[PDB]
Amino acid sequence: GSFVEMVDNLRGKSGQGYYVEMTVGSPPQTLNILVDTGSSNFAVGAAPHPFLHRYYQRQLSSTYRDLRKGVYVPYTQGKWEGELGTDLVSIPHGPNVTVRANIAAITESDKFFINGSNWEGILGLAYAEIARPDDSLEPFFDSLVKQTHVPNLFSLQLCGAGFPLNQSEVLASVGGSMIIGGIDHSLYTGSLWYTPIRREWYYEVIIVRVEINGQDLKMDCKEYNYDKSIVDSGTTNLRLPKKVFEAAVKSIKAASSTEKFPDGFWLGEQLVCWQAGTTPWNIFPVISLYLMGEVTNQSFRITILPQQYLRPVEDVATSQDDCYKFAISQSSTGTVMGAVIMEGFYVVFDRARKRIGFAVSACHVHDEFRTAAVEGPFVTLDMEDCGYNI
Ligand SMILES: CCCN(CCC)C(=O)c1cc(C)cc(C(=O)N[C@@H](Cc2cc(F)cc(F)c2)[C@H](O)[C@H]2C[C@@H](Cc3ccccc3)CCN2)c1
Repeated sequence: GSFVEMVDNLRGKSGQGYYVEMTVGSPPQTLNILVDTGSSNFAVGAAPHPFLHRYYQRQLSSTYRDLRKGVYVPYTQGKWEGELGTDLVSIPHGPNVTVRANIAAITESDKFFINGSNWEGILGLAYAEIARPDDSLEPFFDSLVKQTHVPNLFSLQLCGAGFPLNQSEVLASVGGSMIIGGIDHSLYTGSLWYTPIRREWYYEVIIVRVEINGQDLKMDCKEYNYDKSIVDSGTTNLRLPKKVFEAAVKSIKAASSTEKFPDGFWLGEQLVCWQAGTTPWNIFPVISLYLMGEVTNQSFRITILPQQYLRPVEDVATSQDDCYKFAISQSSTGTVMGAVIMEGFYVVFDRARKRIGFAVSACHVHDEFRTAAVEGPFVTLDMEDCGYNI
């Protein structure tokens, strides 16, 4: 591991998001910031809010510059409105550099901030094409690269605990690593496999085959990427296109048929509980997603365990049972490889080479009988036809 200063710099959990500490302004104002590969705006609370115990105070920064422009960002979830400006930004446990970046000062929000998440802003790591108001508002990472010698690459190790973290525990626990400008080899086991970034807007990829316990879901591969497939640390669940979700759930139910679960469970709404330590991991199937490789006609697969797709939650009675929610949801906007999927892997966002790498995470949760995997190569034909065109 060659980036010790950035190892273990993340905190949080899949259900509330993973955040990194950052400073804004002069003198520096410390804020916790949501790491989001699914959007492209850097924004921070800048006014009192019931869920914020701190916020960006522009009048206290000598380096604050007002852009005299409003900004509106609607996510799938919530939304916020703010005021554009620029200021000096640093990452304490990151590259030892300070850059001038665009910052949206959040003045109004709805269903955006999360009670108890301990974060006060968001770091959109995707491309300018999806930045608001438009692509002229340079994303933070683009600024970082243009202004310094930091390599145009970052990598994420999101670490799920495999069990519930109470409010005090989640504040003291290491939630992962964001390596800015490199790849730290102590964060994964095995080899890194790369899939092409199809287009530079979201981190878009192409899925070419899906298996549930080795059984081919057998859908036209174009269905898996309808209307796109993205890697998104800012969304908890693995979200699948309506038709794919319906097929996947039918197959996961069939594989786990020795136990009957209520419809509310499969809807990702209600928790299921087992007596302490008795969770029947073995009755649930592994899920394999095959991704386009960098070599013509070649693919590789990433395999996740139910320890990734079943999300640990505290029992509504705080008892001693081990409880979970089904972390796979239907989508109307394409496949979203969310945080619960990223928890099984070390993910390399290699912007410079327009590719995303996957390797088994040194912190993925598993059991003595099964482990997550990244395996290849597989001969796969016509993978370009798996991509959706509007
Ligand atoms: C329930 C609260 C959020 N949450 C738990 C904690 C992560 C989720 O699992 C979740 C669920 C759904 C259905 C959507 C999003 C969602 O919209 N996430 C976005 C980031 C986010 C995190 C939060 F923490 C609260 C929020 F407002 C928002 C992400 O950028 C998402 C936005 C999408 C819409 C978009 C497109 C282009 C540009 C901007 C936004 C595109 C895919 N990425 C997030």
